[PDB]
Amino acid sequence: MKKVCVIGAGTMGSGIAQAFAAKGFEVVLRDIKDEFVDRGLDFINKNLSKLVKKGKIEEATKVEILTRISGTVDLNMAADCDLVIEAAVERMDIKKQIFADLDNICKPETILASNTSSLSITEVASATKRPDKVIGMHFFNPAPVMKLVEVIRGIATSQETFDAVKETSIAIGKDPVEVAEAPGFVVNRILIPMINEAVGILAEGIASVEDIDKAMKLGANHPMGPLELGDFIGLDICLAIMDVLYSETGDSKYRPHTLLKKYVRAGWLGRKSGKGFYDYS
Amino acid sequence: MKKVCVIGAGTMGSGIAQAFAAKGFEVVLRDIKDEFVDRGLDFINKNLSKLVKKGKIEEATKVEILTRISGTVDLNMAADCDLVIEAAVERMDIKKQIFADLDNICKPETILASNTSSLSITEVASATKRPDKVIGMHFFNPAPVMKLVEVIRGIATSQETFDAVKETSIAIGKDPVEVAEAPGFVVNRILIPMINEAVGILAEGIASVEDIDKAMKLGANHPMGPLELGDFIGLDICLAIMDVLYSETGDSKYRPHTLLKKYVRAGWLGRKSGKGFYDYS
Amino acid sequence: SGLVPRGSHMKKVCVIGAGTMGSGIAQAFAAKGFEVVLRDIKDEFVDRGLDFINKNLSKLVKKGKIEEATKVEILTRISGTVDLNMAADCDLVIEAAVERMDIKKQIFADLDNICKPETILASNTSSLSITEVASATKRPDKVIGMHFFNPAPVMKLVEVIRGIATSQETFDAVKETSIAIGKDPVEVAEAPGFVVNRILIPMINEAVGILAEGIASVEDIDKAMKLGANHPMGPLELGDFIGLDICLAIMDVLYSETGDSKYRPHTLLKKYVRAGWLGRKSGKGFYDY
Amino acid sequence: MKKVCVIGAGTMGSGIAQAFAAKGFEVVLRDIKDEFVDRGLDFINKNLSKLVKKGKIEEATKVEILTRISGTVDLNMAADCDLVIEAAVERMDIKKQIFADLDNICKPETILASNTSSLSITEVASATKRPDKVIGMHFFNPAPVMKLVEVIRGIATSQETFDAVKETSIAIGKDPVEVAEAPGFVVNRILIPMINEAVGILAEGIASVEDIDKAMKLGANHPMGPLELGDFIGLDICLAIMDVLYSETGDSKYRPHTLLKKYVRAGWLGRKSGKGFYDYS
Amino acid sequence: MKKVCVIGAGTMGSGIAQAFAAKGFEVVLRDIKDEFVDRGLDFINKNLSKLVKKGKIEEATKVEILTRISGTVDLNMAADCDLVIEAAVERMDIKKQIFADLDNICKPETILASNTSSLSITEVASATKRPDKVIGMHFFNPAPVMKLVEVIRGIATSQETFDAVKETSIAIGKDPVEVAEAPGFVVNRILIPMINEAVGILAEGIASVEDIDKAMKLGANHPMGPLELGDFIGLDICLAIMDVLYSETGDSKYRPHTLLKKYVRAGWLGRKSGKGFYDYS
Amino acid sequence: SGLVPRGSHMKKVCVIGAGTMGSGIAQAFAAKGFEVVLRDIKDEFVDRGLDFINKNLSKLVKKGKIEEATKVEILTRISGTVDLNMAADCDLVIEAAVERMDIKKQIFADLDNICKPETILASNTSSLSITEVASATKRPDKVIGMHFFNPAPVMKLVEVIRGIATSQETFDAVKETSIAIGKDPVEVAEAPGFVVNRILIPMINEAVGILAEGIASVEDIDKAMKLGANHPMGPLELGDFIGLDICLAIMDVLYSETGDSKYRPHTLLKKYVRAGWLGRKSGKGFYDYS
Repeated sequence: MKKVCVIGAGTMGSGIAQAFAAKGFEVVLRDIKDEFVDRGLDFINKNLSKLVKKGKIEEATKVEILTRISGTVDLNMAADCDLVIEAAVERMDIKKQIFADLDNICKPETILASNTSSLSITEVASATKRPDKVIGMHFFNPAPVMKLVEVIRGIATSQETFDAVKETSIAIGKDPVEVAEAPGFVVNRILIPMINEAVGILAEGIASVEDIDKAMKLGANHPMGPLELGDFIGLDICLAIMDVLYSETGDSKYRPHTLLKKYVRAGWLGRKSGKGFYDYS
Repeated sequence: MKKVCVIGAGTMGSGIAQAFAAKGFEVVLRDIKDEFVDRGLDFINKNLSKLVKKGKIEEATKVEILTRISGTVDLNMAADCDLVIEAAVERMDIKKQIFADLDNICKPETILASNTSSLSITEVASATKRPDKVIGMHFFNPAPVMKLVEVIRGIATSQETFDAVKETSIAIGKDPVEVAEAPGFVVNRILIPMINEAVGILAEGIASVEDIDKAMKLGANHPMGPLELGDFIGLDICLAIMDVLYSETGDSKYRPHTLLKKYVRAGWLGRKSGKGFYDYS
Repeated sequence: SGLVPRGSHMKKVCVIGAGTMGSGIAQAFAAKGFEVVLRDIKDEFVDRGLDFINKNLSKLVKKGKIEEATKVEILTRISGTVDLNMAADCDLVIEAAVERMDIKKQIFADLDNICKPETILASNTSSLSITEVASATKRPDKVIGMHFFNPAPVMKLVEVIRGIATSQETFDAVKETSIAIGKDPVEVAEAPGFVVNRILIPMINEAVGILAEGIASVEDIDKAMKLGANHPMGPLELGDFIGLDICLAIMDVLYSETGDSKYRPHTLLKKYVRAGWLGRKSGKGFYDY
Repeated sequence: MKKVCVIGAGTMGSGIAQAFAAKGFEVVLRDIKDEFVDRGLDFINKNLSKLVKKGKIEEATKVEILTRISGTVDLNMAADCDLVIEAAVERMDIKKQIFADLDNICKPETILASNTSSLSITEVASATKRPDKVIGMHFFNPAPVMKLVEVIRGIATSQETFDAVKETSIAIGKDPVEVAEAPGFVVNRILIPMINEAVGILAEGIASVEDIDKAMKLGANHPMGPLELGDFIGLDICLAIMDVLYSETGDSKYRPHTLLKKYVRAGWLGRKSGKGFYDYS
Repeated sequence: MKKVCVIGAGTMGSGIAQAFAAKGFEVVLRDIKDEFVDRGLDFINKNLSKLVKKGKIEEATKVEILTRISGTVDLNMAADCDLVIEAAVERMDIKKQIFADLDNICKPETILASNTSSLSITEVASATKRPDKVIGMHFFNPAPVMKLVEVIRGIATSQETFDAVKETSIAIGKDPVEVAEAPGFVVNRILIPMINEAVGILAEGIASVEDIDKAMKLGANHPMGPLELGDFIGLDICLAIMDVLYSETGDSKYRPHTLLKKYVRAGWLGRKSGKGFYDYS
Repeated sequence: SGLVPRGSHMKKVCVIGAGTMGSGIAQAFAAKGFEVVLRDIKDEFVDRGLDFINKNLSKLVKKGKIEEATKVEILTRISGTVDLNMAADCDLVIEAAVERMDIKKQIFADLDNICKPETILASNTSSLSITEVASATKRPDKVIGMHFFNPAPVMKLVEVIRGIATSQETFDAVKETSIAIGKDPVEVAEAPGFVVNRILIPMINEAVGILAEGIASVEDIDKAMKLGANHPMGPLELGDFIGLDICLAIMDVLYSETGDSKYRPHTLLKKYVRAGWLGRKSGKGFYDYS
């Protein structure tokens, strides 16, 4: 694998383009309108800057990397790629189209991956005629820095495909784990319900938000407490993941707490809005 | 606020006594037979020893510490204390008798406390005629080191009893949190189900134990993966907690996984037994 | 004996257990003309029931509800005893003992042997299976539940609990004599909570959940149900009135019997019961008394 | 507070308007067409007519009251009110647009309230720029007579706003209770599952509809049995509320019975159809 | 009862048509296009050809039967039919639309029946002014051969209507059972969760697909194992039935397995797609 | 030992429990050429077991499936005993005693001390944890489930239940021997209800729920399953045949282990059982037998 197309130039996709080019990959980068593309690369630049300034790298490089990334709106710039990675909108009917297109645009050895965290990789792969070569590559925010990628295997994902994607994840200095498609994969499945439990304790007046976080930081030696972490991830993001667990499994076990619903409804989503379980004023 | 009795010379009780003496409290240490008392004073002797074998402490306040800690089997030796802490075994029929007697044996001002994780403070207080000063003091193994204390308020626990125990927890260098009785308090209530969730991912073949633990470490920035963590706490202890959550709440959400039961049934309880989710040589 | 209403073929009743409910039930029968045998184990206990009935009848002569000479005639129709054999010729026996399947089964086993073939044997239990109890006898077609409501002499509802084996003829007879003592019987196929408790106690339990998440205060919960639903009492004070220990045990039974989490008792309700704040009877519940 | 606007001239809108007018408030009653406004005015006229015929008030008192009520189809007539109460259809996209216009129409002091039984106050509040001033005021049918109102605090509802709405409630001779937003508030939360439990008993052949209602009447000393009560509230309404409980909480505990579904699907909704659990021929 | 109309010339519709015609009933077979009606008539011709080829029926009995069947695109031709059987649309709004015209189109005594498994008969009957005359008639594939018919009563279906459909089920050589409308009736309600349970056993690595099926053929003397039975029915249909059971009852008990979902998402639907739990290559 | 099929390396088998299943299991091994030790607590029970076997074989003789002399030969390979020590040299022990974990652990612990290191110890339990039982021995790798179906001489299936510590070799040996006695074994990792009961008993429980809600009658429920799913018996009939108390006890276990309300036993099944209406064997369950 030498050339990579990353689709969707948002926070995640542009982070993913960085991570790859910062390791010698020829990176294509598509979105839907030149505006979006630019918001994207403009996003990557700001980031390298912070590193050059921190003296974690040398301007000389930033320039170099930024020349490996080639923005675009022509979907067809992917035909050439060895690996495509979609980090578009968490909406199924669209992923299916992007994927059915790419299945046609791209040569046969291309592997089509998705960064989705809550849609079925298996179902997306059914839109193509190469489901053996469809897979999940779940990055973590922020992508250039974070080591983990959950590589999500659809039920039809071949071993060849898994192996190549795993290899590539190592070439770019990441640390992949192997996951069979299931709701929430490994990390969200375990982490988010723990946040949901914390809000359940708070809601019952068992303890306060600060004592809950402290108990977790000190009791289980966690870096951040659950509620805090909730605000940091975003409570809407947390809510939507619980929703997905509940809806996929059909198990009350994963019902999101009623209080969480209320915070989200109020627009109190945490840090990104100045207010969640804590105040950011 | 000076004299402190401790019942139970197991790991927990012994560590609590040590943690108290270490800050200059007169400490009694009670069990039902010298073997245990000695066996516990013995255990203290070592940690304190393992300590003076680094820069940790001077051998002056090794021997100065063991001076403050006087061990007995004479329940009657508690009568003077300002605070008492039960760390005996998790049988309720027994904790009530322990607590009733102490109710007669002590001075009106004496506050009684338990270190239980899984029995109701409130129900225990009901054995006594001073519920207003019955409380929970939940320590974290190893007691001398771990800073957190969950102060568990029975429903009848007075705010004065609470404020005392809070002050005397900070007194001894700990960092208490106020918890109202409910199953699993805060830490266990959040953390154990997280372990339970990880076994469920393992059971369905989603990921391997190595990958599950690695995903949680890199993805959630946890110091230990949950399966490794369960092996460390002990899988029997993990299961007893989930049993209690399920039993107390009556909510299926907290049902212990079927695979976790099988591990415990095999005696594969983790580190202490040489085998759990991981093999320990 | 012609003082017993013609609608009821049965004419003699044994009540076993001389507690509150048992005294009350004997009083209700005696008041309507039945010869009543009232049995317990110690003479102390029987005598405690008889002058509990006395105390009640005394209260009625004082409000001019009945004449003093009528009270006397009623107490005259109730004969205390410890001899379970006195039940032998009774047409109906109502057990109002403590709630232990194993004791209760023994009583019914005993009675089944003691009593003539036509006798019907009834329990006033709230939470134990009539069918199981009937299986400890050789006349399960004559075993039945008769669930009275405290206070028995006043409250008109009787929840006739039919077992899987209780015969129509046995239900028909218990129904007519329930009417004959001025009660209003409903026909219930054994199931957890019958009707009243099944609906009513989860209502209380729902209320404590609202309280527990701080949705409303207890005063506002009880106020809301009284004004909004036109209930004579608010759920929380009603729980305090029934007894919170009693409420928890009923929810325990509903969850146990059905296996459905729907009926799990609230954590907070357990916690009040564990403090011993059982409501009115103990001076403290959701309200201070 | 002196001027009140009610949006919606159905049974509740009109009843609410009347209860305000009867106690000396000026009332603007608005709806989308004259014929609706007229209808609600007609409906109010009759109720008052009864009270005169019944010798509860005088023809004189009745014309006073009618005089304090002004009809209109123009939402702008709310610009000037201290309190707007919304009693429209239980649709969220609609309640949001109403509340958003009001936000722009009304003076900053105007409090915006909803008589909704099942939509989120918090979520409605979020469609405006005055969330501190959005609140739930839940009246019980028939509004002029029923004393109770549930004052529903959204999560950002100010203490000022609650205090005003409470004083105003007391001032129209009502009895207010404070309720933080939660599915079914207090009354529907207890009451409707009670009815739903009764249909479950019926569905399993445990007892007949007459016997069930009679047991609850004599056994619990209720004025109506649950089944005749469901027929009186309306079975469709009972089902919609069970639906909301279950949807909001995610807990199977509040799943509506299967038989209730079937009755509603038949159009056997209770008194309003001539048929529910009872026949009303 | 003598003339029957069948709406839908697909597999079930023409099966049901053939079943009636073979027993001497006049049958009108309607679909929306000549294309579809001919297809269904061809399908029936082939079935009756198979039967003469295997000497089950004379080739002039075949002729008699086809003579008793008229094709049409016009619902108006149901007008004088004594019984109409709808066997197409598994969409509620279209079913209601159809039942509503038939109600206007048909003599008053016409009974109107659905072959649906998943949609409420009661709800469908409500779109008509003759709900006493609306009933479920549930056939089993292949309709000419399978003897069972589940006769599904809406809550308003009358005894008379039930009795007529029972007697005519028997006259076409079938064996009716009386079922009060409820989710999955009898057969699907018991059978499909059997299959869904088998997939849960497979998912947990408890046994292999071959052993699970073997265990049920030998252990319970079933003709097919649950997993091959699922393949044979179609996993998309099994999943939809479980969706309905969960949807209707709101009970988690009937939640479809996560793994069944993954299979249907892959398009591995069983025999009909060449792959399900088994490979049919 | 020349009469033992060569496919089985195990040659000597001991069965513990002379009840219906244990003595059916003994008969199944003996009829295939194994020497069997049949052990119970009192001579009286052993004799009941031997007589049960005798009776089954006499039917076989009566139907001409076997000759009278074969019946007596087969009985001669079964040795009744109360001496649990007769197991010491056996290659395979199968426990089919009462369904009580405390008793079962004791038996297994005795056998572990008595028997040679090679002996494999199996339980026919349908409801207790194999793994938990194995923990009461010092040879858990050699502990296994061997779940037979009533009647054991005729039903071909055996569910072979591997505890978490059950070795491949132990499993392989049980599989071989299973095949050797004409059975068809399946490999089952320990889980509540294994395969068959897990699927089959909730079917029955679903049917009582249908009946309880007035959806269909018992006759119609069973008719529909026979005709509709091509089942040879309807589920309520089947419940009656198995024993309603057995069916309830299996749901209890399914619910107890999983903690999932999905497997809660229906309220009306509880009530039948409490009545003593257990099905065929009590003359009454969902059908009346007469």
